[PDB]
Amino acid sequence: LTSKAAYLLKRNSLIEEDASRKLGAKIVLTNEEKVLDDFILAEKRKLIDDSRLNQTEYMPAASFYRSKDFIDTTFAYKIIQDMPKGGALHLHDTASARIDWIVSNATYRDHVYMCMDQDNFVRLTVSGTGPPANSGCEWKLVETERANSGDIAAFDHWLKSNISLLTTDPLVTYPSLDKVWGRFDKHFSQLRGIIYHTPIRRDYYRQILEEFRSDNVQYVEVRSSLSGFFELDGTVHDAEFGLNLYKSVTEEFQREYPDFIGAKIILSGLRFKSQEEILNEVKIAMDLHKKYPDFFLGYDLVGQEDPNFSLLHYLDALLYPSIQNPPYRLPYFFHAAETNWQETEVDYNLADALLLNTTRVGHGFALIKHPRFTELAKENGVAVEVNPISNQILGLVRDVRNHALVPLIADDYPIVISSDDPGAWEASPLSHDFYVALMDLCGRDTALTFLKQLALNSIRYSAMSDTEKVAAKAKWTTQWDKFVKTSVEGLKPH
Amino acid sequence: LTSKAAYLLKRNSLIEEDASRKLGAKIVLTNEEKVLDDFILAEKRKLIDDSRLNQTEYMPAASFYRSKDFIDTTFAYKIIQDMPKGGALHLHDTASARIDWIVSNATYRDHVYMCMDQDNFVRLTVSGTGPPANSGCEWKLVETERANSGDIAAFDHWLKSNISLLTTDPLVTYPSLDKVWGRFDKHFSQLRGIIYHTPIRRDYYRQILEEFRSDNVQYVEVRSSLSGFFELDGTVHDAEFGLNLYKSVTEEFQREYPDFIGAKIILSGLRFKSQEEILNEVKIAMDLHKKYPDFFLGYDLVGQEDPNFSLLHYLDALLYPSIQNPPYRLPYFFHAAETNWQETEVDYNLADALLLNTTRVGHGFALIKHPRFTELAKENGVAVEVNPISNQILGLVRDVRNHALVPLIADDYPIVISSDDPGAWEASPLSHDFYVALMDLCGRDTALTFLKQLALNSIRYSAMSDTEKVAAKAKWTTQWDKFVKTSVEGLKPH
Ligand SMILES: *[C@@H]1O[C@H](CO)[C@@H](O[C@@H]2O[C@H](CO)[C@@H](O[C@@H]3O[C@H](CO[C@H]4O[C@H](CO)[C@@H](O)[C@H](O)[C@@H]4O)[C@@H](O)[C@H](O)[C@@H]3O)[C@H](O)[C@H]2NC(C)=O)[C@H](O)[C@H]1NC(C)=O
Ligand SMILES: *[C@@H]1O[C@H](CO)[C@@H](O[C@@H]2O[C@H](CO)[C@@H](O[C@@H]3O[C@H](CO[C@H]4O[C@H](CO)[C@@H](O)[C@H](O)[C@@H]4O)[C@@H](O)[C@H](O)[C@@H]3O)[C@H](O)[C@H]2NC(C)=O)[C@H](O)[C@H]1NC(C)=O
Ligand SMILES: O=P(O)(O)OC[C@H]1O[C@@H](n2cnc3c2N=CNC[C@H]3O)C[C@@H]1O
Ligand SMILES: O=P(O)(O)OC[C@H]1O[C@@H](n2cnc3c2N=CNC[C@H]3O)C[C@@H]1O
Ligand SMILES: *[C@@H]1O[C@H](CO)[C@@H](O)[C@H](O)[C@H]1NC(C)=O
Ligand SMILES: *[C@@H]1O[C@H](CO)[C@@H](O)[C@H](O)[C@H]1NC(C)=O
Ligand SMILES: *[C@@H]1O[C@H](CO)[C@@H](O)[C@H](O)[C@H]1NC(C)=O
Ligand SMILES: *[C@@H]1O[C@H](CO)[C@@H](O)[C@H](O)[C@H]1NC(C)=O
Ligand SMILES: *[C@@H]1O[C@H](CO)[C@@H](O)[C@H](O)[C@H]1NC(C)=O
Ligand SMILES: *[C@@H]1O[C@H](CO)[C@@H](O)[C@H](O)[C@H]1NC(C)=O
Ligand SMILES: [Zn+2]
Ligand SMILES: [Zn+2]
Repeated sequence: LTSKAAYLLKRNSLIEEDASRKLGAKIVLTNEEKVLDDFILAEKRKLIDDSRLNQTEYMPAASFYRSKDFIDTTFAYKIIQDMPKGGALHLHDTASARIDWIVSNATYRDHVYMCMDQDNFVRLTVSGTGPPANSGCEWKLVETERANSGDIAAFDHWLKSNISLLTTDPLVTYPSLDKVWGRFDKHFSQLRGIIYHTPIRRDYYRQILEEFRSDNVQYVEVRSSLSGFFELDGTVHDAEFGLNLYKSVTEEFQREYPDFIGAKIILSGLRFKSQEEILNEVKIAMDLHKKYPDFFLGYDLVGQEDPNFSLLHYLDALLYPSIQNPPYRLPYFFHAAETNWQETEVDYNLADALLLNTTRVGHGFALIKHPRFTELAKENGVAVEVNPISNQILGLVRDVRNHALVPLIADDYPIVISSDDPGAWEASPLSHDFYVALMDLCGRDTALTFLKQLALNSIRYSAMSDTEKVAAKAKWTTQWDKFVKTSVEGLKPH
Repeated sequence: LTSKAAYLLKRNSLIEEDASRKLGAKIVLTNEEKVLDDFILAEKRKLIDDSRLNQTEYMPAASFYRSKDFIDTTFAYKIIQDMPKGGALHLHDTASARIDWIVSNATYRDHVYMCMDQDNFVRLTVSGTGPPANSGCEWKLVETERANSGDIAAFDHWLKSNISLLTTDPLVTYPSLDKVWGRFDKHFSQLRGIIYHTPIRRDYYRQILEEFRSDNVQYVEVRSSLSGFFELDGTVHDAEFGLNLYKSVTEEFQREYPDFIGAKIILSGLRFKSQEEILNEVKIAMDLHKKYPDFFLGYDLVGQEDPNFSLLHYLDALLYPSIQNPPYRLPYFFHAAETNWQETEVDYNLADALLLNTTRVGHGFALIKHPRFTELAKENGVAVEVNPISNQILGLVRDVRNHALVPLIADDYPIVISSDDPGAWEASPLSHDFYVALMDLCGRDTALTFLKQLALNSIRYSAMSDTEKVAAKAKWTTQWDKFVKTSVEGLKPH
């Protein structure tokens, strides 16, 4: 043995020790799985080596506006499309389906009005008793404008363009945190008036289920405000009504597609409402969790985190369930530390989130900056929902390889991958975020064990009961074996 | 007590446990030091809270081209200028002094020629025996063109402008890794011909000591190729000549300024040379370390890391000292993992860097992505040299708050702060990098304990002997006490 050879053995041991601690390093692959892993690794290495050695841009790490088409022209992305990714655990209902369906289906119904608002954005609303009661905008019947356009396709494309966040590059058109959050909030107010109409809302939820199933996702946990669904006559429904609407649509979908696992609902409130309102919503969530223990999961506070209220500001509301006699455990799913800041109100939300026994943490972008918080969350088994494309578009990081959670992936932290609002910025339900995770959030030697671990984590860290987890894993295993067999036989020689 | 009061006690305990683990958390401040700490924290909190709550840009995290003037108009920057920061441990000699001195002093000497190359960049060289022998460029004598300008200040300002990296915003003008590294290499090649002329090189090194002393830095460790210094007659000197030139200038400076601590030299070679040449340089470094054991520190490899050779490619050279009989310990100061890549050749340099017993690691941007490497290096006491402004300008991260080493700082990792090439992009010797470290690399509750720990680390992790470290800390303690007492008397009422 040479002194050089002893050095090489020590280097091999050290590199093996470091690489054995990443997410999915304990996954064992079959020979067919290894066929798929080599297929994926080959294209990933081609891209990395071309970018590094030829000193050219690494497209998977660029802005989603610029890389989306490139991603759609790769073989690995088709592989990821076909892969059963398990469950999407972090979704917002009003942005989880295509704008395309809102344009081609919803704005063709009667009593749908459009207008151009003070900021030169299109607003859509439904009014059954004549034009909308807000005359500050000049409301037109959508059918009349579509007819007078002379080109229905051009009209529909302009409508989709005036609603989407991906019509231009957000990193160029809205190049600050404030500007992109302005565009994002404007999107939600553009669709508020039409997407809360009960028939449209029900059909939209069905569209969510269909699109996620067709993208080979079998389970979704959705955040929803759940109340305010309205009728043509002005009747406005409560949170229990929305919950049951979703529940029956879900049960119908399940009977129609036995391969599907299901869907569950988390109630969401807004980070800028009064404490009285948030306490009301917490009591409502208590009643909903009591009465629908198997469909309703818990409560969350959403909206932009930097300029709005902290969790500590709502402590009296969030502590209300626990001060009962006997105490009530209302599960929480807090968004926390979606921020670049350090030792401020926003990232110290993490402290509150762990002390309130949160089931999962959304984003957790500043978690890596808090060693004790990271240890405590790992000890408690608190998984982090990661939405890479979301974090890029909403101004947390430019290069996805700079994502704050990459080190935590490399040290086997419990995480899941999701798309926050895929419909708002035209991403596939889960395939685009999985491709970005594969290309940016792990290294040159990691392809399939990582993705398979993500799929497994989305079941293990779901809010399902243990019986439900066992059944869900069985359904997902059936699909995964089907996918492996089909992809290998389409790729390997006979 | 109350469920709310018990919650608040547990929250306080958890938050202070998290915060007690950061760099400098064990620093005890005197009352005067606390005056300065409150002064700095007040401005820092004003900026952070203004940016967060008024939803405006956080200037300290913007591109250095845009924030430098803003920094120069802050009170905290004056405090940081006056603070004795200890030692600058990571510098490159040809970019450690102002371009202004090259323009106003070096290009006023005889036999200095200028030309415009094919990419419209000015090249400066010295030729004593007639115009330069390269006919690919059309060389003009600098004195005549300066005379024909008619506005000497305008000519000299254009000359500095054609050389600096901060004349335009690098993040805009060279918006990729390849583009900015092309500009950086071009900068060094612009000055190659004039800065290796022996009289100019000696005076330039003297200027380095003067500028770093005036920025209240008492100790510098400089990386240098040390060879190739030439005379007007064509004579080219070896590495020992450069070493002794530097040594005599340093000793003269020390005699003239007893408050100064001193300077030491690390030999640097380029990451794209043959294994044979790098082995020669290792032999030269071995001889220099044997013969000048207190002025010469060791060896390093420099140049852009992504497209050039790995440390493993040079293993035979780098292992040569240890296979001697008896084995020779040649200290190493490797640049390592200055990269966004993961599980590639570039970041696995860290493994080799650690197995070669490196004293410190330059940049180490990918270290956090390797949990075992981070543990091993922390155990071995291997400090990481952090150069925030350099890492922003050379394309590793855009928002300084996303810098990969912020978490390691938050967990008390041994690190030092330096400026890589402060002269190339018009930064102060060390104050600007300290300001950025204060404003971006630590949280809202950290000002002075962090800076004081950085200063102490630059002595603890210097390559000085133990006796030298004791003397250096005494000298620095004198300066620090003077600085504190003077600043407090200038800020507090009588
Ligand atoms: C988050 O989760 C926490 C951990 O589950 C929750 O704290 C738990 O809250 C329950 C219900 O309020 C408490 O259970 C009660 O405990 C006491 C007896 O406990 C101790 O009593 C003495 C004092 O040390 C000691 O002699 C005993 O051996 C016990 O150690 C009784 O009053 C009740 O019968 C009841 O069982 C738990 O004590 C408490 N656990 C912890 C670890 O604090 C917390 O409420 C959750 N927070 C939120 C916001 O949901
Ligand atoms: C980086 O630093 C490392 C630690 O300082 C260096 O490794 C050291 O290398 C030296 C020189 O080759 C070794 O010293 C020799 O050691 C052996 C005896 O060592 C062991 O022998 C048996 C084997 O297990 C065991 O029973 C003994 O107890 C000893 O532990 C003898 O041949 C000589 O007397 C001589 O002292 C060190 O042992 C070795 N240290 C370690 C921890 O491995 C390394 O070479 C440096 N690398 C570079 C590139 O500079
Ligand atoms: O109309 P709704 O109340 O059903 O939803 C609309 C509201 O959702 C919020 N939201 C949706 N995706 C997210 C949200 N907030 C915080 N972090 C990022 C992301 O996770 C904001 C919007 O105003
Ligand atoms: O040898 P010279 O002094 O004539 O040229 C100086 C040479 O140093 C290298 N360098 C200078 N600053 C750095 C360098 N390398 C890599 N990381 C970033 C930074 O730390 C490249 C240059 O060509
Ligand atoms: C770099 O580009 C050339 C084409 O000019 C190609 O042959 C080569 O494979 C590329 N390098 C890598 C590592 O892909
Ligand atoms: C929209 O979809 C529903 C089913 O959800 C369908 O019945 C209806 O015909 C569609 N509407 C339009 C206008 O295409
Ligand atoms: C929306 O449409 C108006 C009118 O056509 C146009 O001027 C404007 O730029 C569009 N806005 C967006 C955000 O696409
Ligand atoms: C926001 O700006 C106003 C000036 O319009 C200033 O008075 C206020 O203090 C700022 N907010 C913060 C938190 O500094
Ligand atoms: C250098 O000067 C020329 C004109 O004198 C100008 O066109 C060129 O852009 C300048 N280059 C830089 C890098 O400043
Ligand atoms: C340049 O500076 C050196 C000392 O650093 C000094 O001796 C010399 O006179 C200066 N040269 C010019 C041309 O000003
Ligand atoms: Zn979300
Ligand atoms: Zn350097």
